[PDB]
Amino acid sequence: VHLTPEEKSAVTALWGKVNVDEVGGEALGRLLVVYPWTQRFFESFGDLSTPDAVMGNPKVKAHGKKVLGAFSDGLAHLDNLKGTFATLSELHCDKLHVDPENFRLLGNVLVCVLAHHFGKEFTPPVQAAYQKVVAGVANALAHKYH
Amino acid sequence: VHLTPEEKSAVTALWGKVNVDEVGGEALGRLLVVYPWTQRFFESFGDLSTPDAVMGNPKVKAHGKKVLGAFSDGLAHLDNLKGTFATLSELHCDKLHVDPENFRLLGNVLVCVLAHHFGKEFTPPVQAAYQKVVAGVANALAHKYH
Amino acid sequence: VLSPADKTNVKAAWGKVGAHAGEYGAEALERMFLSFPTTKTYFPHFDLSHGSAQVKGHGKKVADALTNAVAHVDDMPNALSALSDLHAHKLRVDPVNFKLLSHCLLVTLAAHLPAEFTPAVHASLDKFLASVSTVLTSKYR
Amino acid sequence: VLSPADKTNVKAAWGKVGAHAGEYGAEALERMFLSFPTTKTYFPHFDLSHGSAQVKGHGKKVADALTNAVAHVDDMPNALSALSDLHAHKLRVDPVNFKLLSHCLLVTLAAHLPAEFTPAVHASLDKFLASVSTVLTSKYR
Ligand code: HEM
Ligand code: HEM
Ligand code: HEM
Ligand code: HEM
Repeated sequence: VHLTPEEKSAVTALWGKVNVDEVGGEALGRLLVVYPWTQRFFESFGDLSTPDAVMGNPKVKAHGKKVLGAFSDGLAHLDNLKGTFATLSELHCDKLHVDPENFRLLGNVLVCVLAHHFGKEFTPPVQAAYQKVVAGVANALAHKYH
Repeated sequence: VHLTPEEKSAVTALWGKVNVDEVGGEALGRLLVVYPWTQRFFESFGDLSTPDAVMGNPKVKAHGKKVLGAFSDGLAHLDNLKGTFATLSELHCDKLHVDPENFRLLGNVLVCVLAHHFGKEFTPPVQAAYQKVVAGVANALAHKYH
Repeated sequence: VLSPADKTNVKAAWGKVGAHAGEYGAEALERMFLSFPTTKTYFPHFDLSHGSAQVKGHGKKVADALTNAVAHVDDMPNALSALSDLHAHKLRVDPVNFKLLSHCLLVTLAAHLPAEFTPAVHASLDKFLASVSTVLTSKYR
Repeated sequence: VLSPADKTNVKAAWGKVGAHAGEYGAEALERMFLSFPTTKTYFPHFDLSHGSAQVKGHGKKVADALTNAVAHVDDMPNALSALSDLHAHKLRVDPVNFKLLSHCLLVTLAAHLPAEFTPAVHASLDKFLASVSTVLTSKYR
């Protein structure tokens, strides 16, 4: 994915201030709450029928931490997304059969979470930069799938 | 993309019987007719306001021929989709800004066109094989985009 | 919204399909489970094998709900209320799946009725199925 | 369909946004044109620059249509009939674009109202915007 110097720089800057132990569980939980069909993918997690039961579920938090981890590794290899994500693509595509539209969905929930945490600092240009990185990750995750 | 021997073989077989000068204009035209917003991308083509004006438009036919050409080249390098499609991805993503959902759309219109031409020979298993090849092409077309 | 021509096309397709409705519905379901494995997870205790009697049976239920939608173009949500609560607020069917089934339903028609599945008919049928999908995922919006 | 709690949340968000509505609408539009260039092609003769007065003005029109939808949750298609014909049967706006604007509208709220944009509110707002999008692309189905 091609980021201008100011985009590439804005992404890194904001990301350095992200609470890696929180933001991922928040994006996951929000996804599960806003698009309830995605809960089917995590029955093992337990009762996801109220937002609070979702946001505070230990497993949601723990697992979101792993997702956020995956994005970070993408922000470090923006030039080789199909790379670090070759593994996660097989788990999500060949094994789980997650429709790509759902990757888009989670990538946009992440963007709302970042907007939530940074307020006016999450300017339209900065959002624009993250939308590029997010679409990349989604597309990379959807390779060797179908 | 990973096709079983019978899928890989079914694709090749059917494809060998496809009228390359017709099928592509038909998929394009059907796309323009069924999802009318896609006409915006081809204003230069002229009045696309009736299906007949669309299906018979010389430019639609000529251009669909080029698309079908692109799919064929994909069927020949099923192992390197991101390859032959590196070029078309930049034209469609970096220049045209076509949402990927629209690639999915055209890939499924192609499948209906094949079903139309082959009748009962386009069995569920054969459709299943083409859906894999079609999703691959779409995802490859959506790389280096966003 | 379905124009007058769209209703005509949709009903004309329905009349031509005739007695084959249940069977085409079962065929669409088979195309969906095979082309898009994710959908299978929605029917765990189902015999999803080729000649499954249970898929045959489910195909007829789908076709009949479609016939009901066809009969209530302007009254669809009232018409498929229960059905909407079932898929939207209970099974939580992924909206994408509806687009996938809609597509297999069109592929099925095109495989059986090539001469009659013209671009114009294809567009009318697609509008129709998207109206049905809108309703069935309705409870979400 | 919007539950009673969803209506409450949606109206509560609307009340808190208050006088900022037009401005947040303009901000959402700016986020959309910048994050998703494809949408720009829909406003050729528009001054799409940052402080554009024309984007400011369009933002207010959008916010007002949203206010109108908020006031007609159960009467939406009648409420936004013209608007639906405009986007669906005239400009032929790609349905995807509506999801993209819906998203920028939520991003805008979350940037201004972090404390109040809770998961539950986020879900209610998303349902609401999807209901509006359903209508605006309505003429297609
Ligand atoms: C933005 C894209 C996404 C990223 C970065 C991501 C990342 C991850 C990571 C890093 C893991 C653990 C992988 C491993 O241990 O090898 C995981 C597992 C998984 N993901 Fe995702 N994911 C994404 C989207 C989704 C969505 C959209 C769903 C479906 C609604 C989903 C469903 C799952 C499931 C079911 C597992 C395994 C759950 C378990 O560990 O019990 N993922 N994901
Ligand atoms: C299944 C995916 C698709 C394939 C295989 C495909 C293939 C092609 C090919 C081979 C060309 C000419 C490229 C060149 O000369 O370098 C082309 C051009 C183009 N395509 Fe696609 N395409 C796809 C989807 C789409 C869709 C979904 C739209 C948008 C609704 C679109 C819009 C265009 C435009 C505007 C051009 C240039 C038109 C012109 O030559 O005047 N394409 N495409
Ligand atoms: C054209 C759209 C569809 C129509 C017209 C339709 C119609 C029906 C009908 C008539 C029933 C039986 C209702 C009852 O007995 O109460 C049903 C149930 C069911 N459908 Fe759908 N449906 C559609 C799409 C979907 C999709 C896309 C999925 C999933 C990929 C889905 C999942 C199910 C499930 C899981 C059941 C319950 C099966 C059982 O356990 O008995 N439906 N559908
Ligand atoms: C939340 C959804 C939306 C609402 C509430 C909304 C509302 C409006 C309103 C109130 C108007 C002015 C109507 C008039 O003067 O007759 C308008 C016009 C317009 N909108 Fe939307 N709209 C939405 C989404 C979209 C999207 C997604 C696009 C394109 C990416 C779009 C494209 C346009 C265009 C091209 C115009 C005409 C601009 C002009 O030339 O004057 N709208 N919209």
